[PDB]
Amino acid sequence: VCGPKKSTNLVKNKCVNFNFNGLTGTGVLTESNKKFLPFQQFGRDIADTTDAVRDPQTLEILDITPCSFGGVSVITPGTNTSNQVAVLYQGVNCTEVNVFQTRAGCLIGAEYVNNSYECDIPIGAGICASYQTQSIIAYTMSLGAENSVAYSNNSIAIPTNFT
Amino acid sequence: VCGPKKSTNLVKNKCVNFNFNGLTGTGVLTESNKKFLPFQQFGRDIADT
Amino acid sequence: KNLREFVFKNIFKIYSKHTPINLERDLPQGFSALEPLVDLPIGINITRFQTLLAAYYVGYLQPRTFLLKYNENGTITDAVDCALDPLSETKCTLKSFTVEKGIYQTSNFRVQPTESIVRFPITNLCPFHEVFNATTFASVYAWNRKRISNCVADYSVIYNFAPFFAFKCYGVSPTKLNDLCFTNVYADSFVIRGNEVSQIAPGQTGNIADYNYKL
Amino acid sequence: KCYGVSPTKLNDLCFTNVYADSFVIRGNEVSQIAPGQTGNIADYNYKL
Amino acid sequence: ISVTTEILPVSMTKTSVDCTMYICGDSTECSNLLLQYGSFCTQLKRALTGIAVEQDKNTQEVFAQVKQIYKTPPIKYFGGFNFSQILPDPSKPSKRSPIEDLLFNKVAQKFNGLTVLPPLLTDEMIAQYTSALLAGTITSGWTFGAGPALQIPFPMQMAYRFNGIGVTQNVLYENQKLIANQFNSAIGKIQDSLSSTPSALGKLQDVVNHNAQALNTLVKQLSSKFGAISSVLNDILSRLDPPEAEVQIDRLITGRLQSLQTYVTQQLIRAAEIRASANLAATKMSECVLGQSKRVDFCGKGYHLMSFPQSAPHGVV
Amino acid sequence: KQLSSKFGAISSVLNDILSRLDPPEAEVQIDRLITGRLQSLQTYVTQQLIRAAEIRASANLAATKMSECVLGQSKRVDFCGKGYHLMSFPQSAPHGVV
Amino acid sequence: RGVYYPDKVFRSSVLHSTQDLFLPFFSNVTWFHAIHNPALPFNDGVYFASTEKSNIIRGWIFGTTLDSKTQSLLIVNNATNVVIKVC
Ligand SMILES: *[C@@H]1O[C@H](CO)[C@@H](O)[C@H](O)[C@H]1NC(C)=O
Ligand SMILES: *[C@@H]1O[C@H](CO)[C@@H](O)[C@H](O)[C@H]1NC(C)=O
Ligand SMILES: *[C@@H]1O[C@H](CO)[C@@H](O)[C@H](O)[C@H]1NC(C)=O
Ligand SMILES: *[C@@H]1O[C@H](CO)[C@@H](O)[C@H](O)[C@H]1NC(C)=O
Repeated sequence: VCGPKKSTNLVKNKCVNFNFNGLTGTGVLTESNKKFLPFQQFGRDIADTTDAVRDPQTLEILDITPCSFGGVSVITPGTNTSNQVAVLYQGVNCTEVNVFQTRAGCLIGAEYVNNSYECDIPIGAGICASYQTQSIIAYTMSLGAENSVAYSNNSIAIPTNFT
Repeated sequence: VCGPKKSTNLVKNKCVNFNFNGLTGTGVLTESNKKFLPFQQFGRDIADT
Repeated sequence: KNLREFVFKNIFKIYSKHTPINLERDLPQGFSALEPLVDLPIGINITRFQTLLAAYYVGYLQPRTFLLKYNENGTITDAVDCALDPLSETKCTLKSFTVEKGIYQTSNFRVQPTESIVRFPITNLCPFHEVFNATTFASVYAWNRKRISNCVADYSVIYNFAPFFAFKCYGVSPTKLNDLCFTNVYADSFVIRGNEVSQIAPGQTGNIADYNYKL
Repeated sequence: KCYGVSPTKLNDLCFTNVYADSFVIRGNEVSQIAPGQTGNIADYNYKL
Repeated sequence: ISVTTEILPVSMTKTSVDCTMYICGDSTECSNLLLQYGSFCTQLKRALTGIAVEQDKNTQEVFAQVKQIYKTPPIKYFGGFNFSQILPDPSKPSKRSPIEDLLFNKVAQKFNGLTVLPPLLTDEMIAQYTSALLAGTITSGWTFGAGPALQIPFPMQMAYRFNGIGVTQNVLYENQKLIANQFNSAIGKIQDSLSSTPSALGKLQDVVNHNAQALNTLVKQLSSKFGAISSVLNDILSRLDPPEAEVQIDRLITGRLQSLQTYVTQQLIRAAEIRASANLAATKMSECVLGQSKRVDFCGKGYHLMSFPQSAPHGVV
Repeated sequence: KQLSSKFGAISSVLNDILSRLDPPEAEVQIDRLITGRLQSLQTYVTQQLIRAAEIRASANLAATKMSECVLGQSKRVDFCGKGYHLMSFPQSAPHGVV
Repeated sequence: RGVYYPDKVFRSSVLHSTQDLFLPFFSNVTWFHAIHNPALPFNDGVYFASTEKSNIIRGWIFGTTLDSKTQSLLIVNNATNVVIKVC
């Protein structure tokens, strides 16, 4: 028992509002391999969310994934130093939204540099950003200087002074 | 638009109930050194009081 | 140097703001705040604007959030728009015009919906010309229980009939009826006297409420 | 009947503006001129 | 010679919760009511950010004690002492020791505004820090902790450690082969002991489990009515008149605020516990690994000779 | 600042509610204000207790360092500075020790 | 330009956050030159600026239908007095 509302054609892989038989939501509809038994359509997951639904007119199982979202963080030096900023969209691939892809997220406004310095502004999984000479550069942080101790079977090192 | 009730002499440096234009409160009224612009009538601090 | 901000808020009073300033070029940089001038209590709707010549810098306003700085005189000397750039957004989040070095979580990125879809299934209309216009609604003790299912629920026919003394919707908003879908509809038709209508409501107790028909 | 401001404290309190709306309705329709009350006058004649 | 394992948690997973999305979804009507509740959302965000930076600080304090990355010499002869099980394996791309690999192998909610943040230090970098500490303690003894790294043969270092526990160094020099064999046997038994008994690595796992449980609870509490007609906000909005909608939305707001507040309070308590554990781990790294400790039972059972760190998921062994 | 929150009431000022609203229907708004302010106080006290636990841990560490680094020479590595500990000197600081 | 005082509350040495109808910063203002549909929408508020000296502009008109059908608003600023009428 529904009301008067002319059905609109179905779309794929687009963040759209959906109203399926009173089920109102916003999401992306994708082809689903889930094998729904004939009973009904309101599929749900462990997170108590309507993960899937079967289209009423054409009986196909469509998975509903939430529209892409995340948190934005602003990497900035001191305001006196410069007004330039970098923006990190966390957990979001760069395709969704000076573009560099870190494991923490998509980092725009910063240039990646192969050379490694000590960490200045934390970004994520080993990536740190710094304002160096006049732009924000992102780099894999350096743990420290590499030192090799001259170890031999008969060699010792003894200090001759103190501080 | 205020009302019948009348305008008692302003008592300063005493804990007195005050009703200023319908704003009621308790406290002491002291000479104020801050320079209001002609337009404001209320003053508030960083704590929103 | 003749700034004039005019707003009309139904929170119905107009507000005018003005400030005169020394000027050597065109609209310069500076945070000269406009001091409100008049608050005329007019209450009629306005949707136009015109200037009488005896230059003309019209600029439309939108709902926004700002951060304003007050000096030791009660004067606004600086401001920040919290939707211009991410630096201004992090200034608003930190509530400070000077932002130290670091990474600041400011807002949330969301992908807005592009298109709206309805897929309601198909043709058969629900019987409403039977429940209404039946020429006999029986009695309150013997009221007709009509089951409505498997059809198009068109509530416009209800509005098509005579003006209603009491058209009260409790669980559902009356305007949003046609959007919603329902599992099963029950029609309960009867005839009762006028003064007892107020007692026929959920959560209300009364003699007619409890001995004739209790929702 | 006073809804928002108590009848007793009208004299002490101060108000920014007063708006008077004068009309004529039947005796039983007076109760319809009140917040939360539904009726023909409330929806088609004058809405609070 | 007895090699014992002590497993200490160091950090817990960093979580960020979006107040607006968790409590109001995508509706502005709900956000308008949420605004007048005050500054609860910013308080929760500040608490979670403090927890995240605290976890990063914990890992840095435990593992980044050394300032120079030391490398073991290519010729790995140390007077018959075999460190292959604790030294990194260049063949595997992880550059992790066999014990570290075993520990690593042994040990949606996102849709509602809950996110997990990556740790600042990668597992590769923590493994590199551990390898630097091992190289320093094998080639330099305890000298690299208290200053510049000083070369010393490993048998001489073990002789000095024997003198530390009140045993003359000839006891080492006339029993070097037996001592090396005992140490190698104990190191070999460590991997078997870790593999056989899962209760040893139960601490770290428990930590992870706890946080997971907490997150699940939050999501589950999104399904509670809290006295309202429905738990779905869009149903109320598209089903009700704005005033009754305000009432129901307010009920949901109260329920979800108390849910988040409980979550954040438990999270802060767990963060305090993890911080205490990380402080203990840092003290052990400074005293057991960077030197010889006279404190009884602090560094293993028996007279302490030395200690070796190993990275583990969210912990140190 | 939590004193300025409406908490679902018409006004955040109790005097305004008393002057305007009638007792039977002003009681619910006063209850809204009461529950909001009580929740604010409870949040403050819980955060205060957690911060007090952190400060107590820091003070216990400071007392241990005063006993061992200052009133003696410590063989514990990195407990009293970096390097081989010779001695230590205490200095007072606002709400802390150096 | 376009920043004003929201309400009559004195504040000293403070940063205050206001959600009000403001002119967005660094926005496109339409500069109009009048040489001697000429009407403009009101929307949520209007910002006017003028650099004139010899009182070339002397008032404004606000309204909905601009005729005798709907109430209008007329502001005239002569050399000695401002007159506002809502006839
Ligand atoms: C972007 O990264 C995400 C990470 O979860 C992945 O799921 C997605 O497929 C990636 N897209 C492309 C085109 O790389
Ligand atoms: C001991 O170490 C030295 C390092 O210079 C090496 O030359 C020597 O061969 C080693 N001894 C053995 C038995 O390998
Ligand atoms: C202005 O208000 C009047 C009366 O409230 C209304 O009829 C009209 O639609 C509104 N809008 C415009 C553009 O006049
Ligand atoms: C160390 O032990 C491994 C197996 O545990 C063995 O393969 C290796 O040969 C040993 N090292 C030496 C130098 O014998």
